[PDB]
Amino acid sequence: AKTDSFLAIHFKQAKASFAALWRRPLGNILTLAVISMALALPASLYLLSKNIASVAERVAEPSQLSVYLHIDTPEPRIIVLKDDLERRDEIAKVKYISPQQGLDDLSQYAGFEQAISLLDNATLPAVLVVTPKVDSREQIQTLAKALQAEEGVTDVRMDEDWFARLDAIRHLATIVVISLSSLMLMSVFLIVGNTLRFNVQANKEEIQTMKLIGATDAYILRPYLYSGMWFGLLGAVAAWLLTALMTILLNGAVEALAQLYDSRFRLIGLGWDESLLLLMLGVFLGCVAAKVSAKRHLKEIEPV
Amino acid sequence: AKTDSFLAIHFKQAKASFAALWRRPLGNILTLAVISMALALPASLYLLSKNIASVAERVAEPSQLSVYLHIDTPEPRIIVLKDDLERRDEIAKVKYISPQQGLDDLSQYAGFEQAISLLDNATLPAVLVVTPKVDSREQIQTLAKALQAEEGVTDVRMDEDWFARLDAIRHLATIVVISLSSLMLMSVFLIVGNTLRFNVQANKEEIQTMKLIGATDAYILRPYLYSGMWFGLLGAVAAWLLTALMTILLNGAVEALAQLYDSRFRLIGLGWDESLLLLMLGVFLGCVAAKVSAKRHLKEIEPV
Amino acid sequence: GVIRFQQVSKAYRGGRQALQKVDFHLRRGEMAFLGGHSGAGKSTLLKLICAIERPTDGKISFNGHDITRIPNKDIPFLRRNIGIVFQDHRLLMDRSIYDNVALPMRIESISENEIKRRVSAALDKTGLLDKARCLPSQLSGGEQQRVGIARAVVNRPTLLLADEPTGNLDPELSSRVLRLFEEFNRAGVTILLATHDIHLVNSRPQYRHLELNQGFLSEV
Amino acid sequence: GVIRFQQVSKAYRGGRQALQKVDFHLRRGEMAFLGGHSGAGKSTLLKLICAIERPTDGKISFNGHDITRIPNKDIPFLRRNIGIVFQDHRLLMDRSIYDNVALPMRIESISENEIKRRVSAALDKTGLLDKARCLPSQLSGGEQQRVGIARAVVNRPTLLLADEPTGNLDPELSSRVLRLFEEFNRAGVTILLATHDIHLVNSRPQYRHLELNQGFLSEV
Amino acid sequence: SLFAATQQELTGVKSEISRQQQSLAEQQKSLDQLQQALKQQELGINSIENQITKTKNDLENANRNIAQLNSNIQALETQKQQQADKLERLLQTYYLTKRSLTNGQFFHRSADEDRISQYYQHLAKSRAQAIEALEKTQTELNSNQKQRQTEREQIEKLLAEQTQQRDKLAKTQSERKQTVKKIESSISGNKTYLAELQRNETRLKAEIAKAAKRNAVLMNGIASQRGKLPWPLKGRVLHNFGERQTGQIDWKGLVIDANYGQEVKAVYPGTIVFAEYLRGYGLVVLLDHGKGDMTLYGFNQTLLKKEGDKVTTGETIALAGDTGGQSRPALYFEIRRNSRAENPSQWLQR
Ligand SMILES: Nc1ncnc2c1ncn2[C@@H]1O[C@H](COP(=O)(O)OP(=O)(O)O)[C@@H](O)[C@H]1O
Ligand SMILES: Nc1ncnc2c1ncn2[C@@H]1O[C@H](COP(=O)(O)OP(=O)(O)O)[C@@H](O)[C@H]1O
Ligand SMILES: [Mg+2]
Ligand SMILES: [Mg+2]
Repeated sequence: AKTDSFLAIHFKQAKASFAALWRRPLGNILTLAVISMALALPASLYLLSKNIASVAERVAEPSQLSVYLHIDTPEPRIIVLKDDLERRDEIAKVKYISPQQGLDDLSQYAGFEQAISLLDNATLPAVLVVTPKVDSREQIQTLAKALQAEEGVTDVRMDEDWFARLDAIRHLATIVVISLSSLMLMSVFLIVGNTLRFNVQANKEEIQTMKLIGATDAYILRPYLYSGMWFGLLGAVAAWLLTALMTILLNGAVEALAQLYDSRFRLIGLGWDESLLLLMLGVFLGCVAAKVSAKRHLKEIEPV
Repeated sequence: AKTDSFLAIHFKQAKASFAALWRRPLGNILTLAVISMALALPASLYLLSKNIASVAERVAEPSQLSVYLHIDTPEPRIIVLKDDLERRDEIAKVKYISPQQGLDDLSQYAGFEQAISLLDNATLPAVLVVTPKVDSREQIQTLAKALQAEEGVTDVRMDEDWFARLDAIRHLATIVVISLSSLMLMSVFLIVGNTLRFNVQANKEEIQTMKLIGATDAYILRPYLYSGMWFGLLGAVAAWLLTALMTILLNGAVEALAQLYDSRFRLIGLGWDESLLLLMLGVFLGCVAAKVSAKRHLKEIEPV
Repeated sequence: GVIRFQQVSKAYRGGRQALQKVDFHLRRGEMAFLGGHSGAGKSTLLKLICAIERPTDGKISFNGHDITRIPNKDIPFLRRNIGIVFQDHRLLMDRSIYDNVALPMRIESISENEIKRRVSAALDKTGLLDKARCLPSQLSGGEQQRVGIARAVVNRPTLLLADEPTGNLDPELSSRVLRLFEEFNRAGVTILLATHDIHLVNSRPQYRHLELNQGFLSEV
Repeated sequence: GVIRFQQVSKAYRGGRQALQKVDFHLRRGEMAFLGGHSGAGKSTLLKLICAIERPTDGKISFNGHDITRIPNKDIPFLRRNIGIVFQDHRLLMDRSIYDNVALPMRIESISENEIKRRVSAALDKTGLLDKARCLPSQLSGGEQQRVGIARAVVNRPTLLLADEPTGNLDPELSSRVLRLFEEFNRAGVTILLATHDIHLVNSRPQYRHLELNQGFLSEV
Repeated sequence: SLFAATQQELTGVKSEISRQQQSLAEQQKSLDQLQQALKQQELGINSIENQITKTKNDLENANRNIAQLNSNIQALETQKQQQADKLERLLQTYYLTKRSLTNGQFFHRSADEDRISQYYQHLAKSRAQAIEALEKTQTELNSNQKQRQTEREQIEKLLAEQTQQRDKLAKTQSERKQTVKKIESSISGNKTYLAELQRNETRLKAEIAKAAKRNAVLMNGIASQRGKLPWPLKGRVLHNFGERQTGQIDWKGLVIDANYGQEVKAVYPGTIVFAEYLRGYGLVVLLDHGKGDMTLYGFNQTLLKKEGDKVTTGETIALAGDTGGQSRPALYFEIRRNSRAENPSQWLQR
């Protein structure tokens, strides 16, 4: 008895399943649109996050280390400490700010044209800054901290991501990312399941007859697997198109803002490597959801 | 042959529809969670948009210039100086803040109630606000220098007047909010319809039996309308709770940020009016989606 | 009369004609057998009478009111007057027997107490009062058919239509089901039974017999 | 033999027992009628034989291979050997007749040309070759039943099971269907027909008759 | 009848003698009651005087605490003014450099945001520390002032107590003078006074004998210090040893005029053997110098030393007074050797 090869049956099933979507255009189009939008949401969020991160990195990437001396230290000892720091290695470049200079800086920051009065000369402690002579950030930071501790410096505020801190980036950003990822997974993993359950229900009699005759379970299941795979792939493509359209929409608004600031900037779309990952994620979610939901719903359908 | 009251049948149908959700826990729970998340996200986006708009409106002041008189300056001298400044050209208007009015403004902030009481006689300098007639920065600087040299002041403070940057940021936020809100509303509207279609397909036999008997169309349609309404209500309530739980965290993060400086800031949450509108929108969307989907799928079912 | 036809004929889309110039009249209280062959128009006639499918040539009168072009919004009111029994004894396996028999009443939104009393009366009349709280799966075939008849007749229909109600039962239960239909007719409910079993119709010649042959009704 | 039972009995969850100590043996080529009453175990027997429901007491042997505890993964291979005919003539209305009759072959993933030739042969044997490209809706009841028989027998089954195949046909077509089954038996296909019609079985006494009564099989 | 007159006359004389004895007994009983009343009055005056001195000492102690509290309050006021000025200027600086976010006062262009934030945080921390210290010092000052006011109120109570004691002492002194006057008027009879003097002198010997047999002082005695003993008190001698005090009773010691409250200094070191109130001598302090040599100091208003206490030469043992019914303050000095009274003039330095 002649039997088709392993690949021929799979290719026929794929083509037939793709052709089957046109039997119910509206039902299979609304689900595709929903999947596309649900997958495009996180894509656009990631795009904006990447753009802002690139802007932040681009603005400036120098390295400077600041050390705050204790208020208790008197003025004459400041010169001695400056000389000692200069003598030691890795301290080639040093700048010192007098308390009067700090007061002037503070007055300028608040918008006063001239240094504010009635603050006295003891408003702020003296501050010194040391440039990083050694490229080793960790070793340089450790050495600076040890030196400051030896000299009795109250605080050692080495340059770092103060804005990121442990409040916004540590918690809020992670929570938002987790929430968006969960929404993406549930929305895609849900609507795909319901559509395939509905399709299986619409073919109750055919499945009953097929099981009665003696068809194997895998033969029953495969068409829905391929339908889900097609759903995922088409949804991923639609999501990519939607993100591209959104970037086109925001190009002008971002250009207006970037022009005003010094840094001239332009929106950048998803990289060509990212598109492959997007398609892989779409097809993976489609296949997994289809397999799980179709098998679970197909368990409870007896031949008679 | 007695018929129940018009309201009684509707109430019974609503109760039955609410009880129906327990038939299939997983699907109903997942769709409800997705609806809640998709209704919560636009709420948070709108909240951020409203906060940015409020800040932009506050910053709308035309770069008003503040002048501080000496603490010991006599009150008649302050009045004479204010009159002279008003008489002087290039000054649009003059506002005088009394020392006790400034004391009240300062006491508005937290942590200052105790100190003011402890001090025998708190004496803030008389703060006077002068609005330049010309918004030009050069004119502002010249007027500030002239006021400092007027020989009747101790300090002068000037504003930032960064209106354009905040306007651009507001425009960008508006575009992003509109786009994402539209996508989420479409997604939630379409997700409901699919679940209603699947539910209608589930009980095909009962619908066929009822239509074979002289059942009316409205009787068959009502339960699905009420199921959609319950979906909308529960989703909207969950979305409001999520929005509150998100605004608390956002307020905490912003307070932590502003704590770096000595000042503090608080977020303006969605008002009592917003919650009612959110519930109304959720109910309307759910009911309309359920009605359209269920009716369209119901037209295509024959008793035999 | 309870129903009358005036040269009614039906032609399917394919081009095959189930009915061609069929004319018969039913007076209230009468019973008929509507015999036919494997083809003929028995099922098509039963579908036409209850307005599931519209005619093409003639006109149909139920109680002097034309049913030829009844608007689709009035079909439920018409169907409320007609009870239908099918060979398949369509039953909702999920629900209980008391629920299946009570569906026609609940469709009209009747009070619970009246529904209970009426359903109890009907089930007692058909002899299934004892098993009113059981599922249809447990019942045997004859019990299922009797439950179907009770569900059909609960709502005091003026005309009762049976579409080969005895298809899936041996003659022993055929006699019982036919006797039950006879009792319902004695109660005053018009009936139009439909069957291709010549033996059953020949058993009882009291009721007028209409033979349907290739879409033509001899009425003899 | 083609099938053998050893004190097999089935008890439903409700507590009602369809079968109790039923024992019969079939030799290849034979035909049986399996008469029974409205209750009895005809349908339960036909369900048991094709492994749709498992037994409780005894053992079942198909060709010397125990089917009592066949793993669920081997059921399709067993069902491929058995053809089943039902009173409802289960047919897929959407597809064409050539597609309905070709489903058993396509399930095995057979080449298109062999499928075409075999389906044409089967349809010619049942006399429906002309309408191989039409939909089942257009066909009459007898034609639909013959299409069902062809679909059942296309795959050269060793044992053919019929579950009241003549439920929805008048005796005139009953004779034709029974003659078709007789021809298939002459071809060498074992058959176990099931019917409650005493007249039909009494018509042809050549084939051994097994009477099933309240779950007991007299075999006389 | 002639012989019976003598017996009858004796009965009449005996009746008169018995009546005189009964009158003398009643007079003696009245004198004893007057003596008992005077002893209570004299003891009460000494007790009242001691209480007045104690109260005065307490008042003096309070005064110094009052000065310390006043100095602490002045220091606290100076610190409060300094800290109030500091807090005022710091609060004014904050009012100048508010930097409120909602008004677009954040993120000044082209500035070291981290460093300016550190400046602001340090300023806020300094403000918090300043207000905490101000509250602490103000609370301490308020608590001290409340305690200081209570101390003044307590002083008021002490003053009230001292005033009441002074009035009682004045009343007691007047009563003692009246009691002394009554005794003197009733002692107008020469016979009665002489008998009372003998009993008091006899009482002194018994007390001296008992004290001598109790504490056997191991001192070397005052024999080697004849003619060099310092005068116990500075005053004019009123009665010399051997002078006729009343009738046939001659003074056994030296009576030296002394001012009220005058300090009495021990002539030589010794151990106190009798520091109780004796009838007819007031407060009497007996000092034993060993070898049977003892010195007695009577009429003291108050006794500072107690029985068994050691006393050094020149140490104040008691305060001169008018105890013992004396009409004027004086100190009775008597020197006894081997239970025999010796003339003090021969022992005291010239
Ligand atoms: N949906 C249809 N389309 C075309 N022809 C049909 C349809 N239904 C039935 N027919 C044909 O119309 C005729 C009516 O047959 P019918 O009265 O239903 O037989 P029965 O009473 O045994 O059920 C038959 O020849 C049947 O094949
Ligand atoms: N799913 C079931 N659960 C419990 N009892 C059943 C079930 N199906 C059938 N029965 C009972 O088991 C017995 C078997 O009857 P059956 O052989 O199916 O009659 P028939 O051959 O006419 O179809 C009957 O009494 C029937 O009521
Ligand atoms: Mg029919
Ligand atoms: Mg059966």
